[PDB]
Amino acid sequence: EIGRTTDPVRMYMREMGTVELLTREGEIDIAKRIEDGINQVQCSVAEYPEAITYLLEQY
DNA sequence: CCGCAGATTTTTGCGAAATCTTTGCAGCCAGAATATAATGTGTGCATGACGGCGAATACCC
Repeated sequence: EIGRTTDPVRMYMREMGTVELLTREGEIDIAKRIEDGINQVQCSVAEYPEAITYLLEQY
C-alpha cells in the first residue's frame, strides 16, 4: 500500500491479496472455460485448410 | 714462405614424427515429457554515538 514503502515484497503481497482463493470446483470451472476457449481455437484452425495440410504432411 | 694435415667448411640423403582434418567413442549436457498430497502467507526486522542539515508536512496566532 501507500505507506512510504520501498520493498517489492510488500506490494507483491498487496497484489496477491486482491485475488480471492479458489475452491476445488472453482479450478474445474476455470479449466472448463479454458477448454471451451481451446475448443474454439481448434475449430478456428479446423476451418483453416493450410494448417491441416501441414499437419497431414507431418503425419 | 707454401703445401699438406688438422680443422673447418660444402653438399647430397634417408629416417622420424608431428600436425591438421576426418571418423568413431564416451562423458557432459540440454530440453522435452509426466500428472503423488500440499494456495491470506512468512519474516530477515539484531535495536547504546555525535554534530549538521535541508526536505517534508503540522500547527498555533
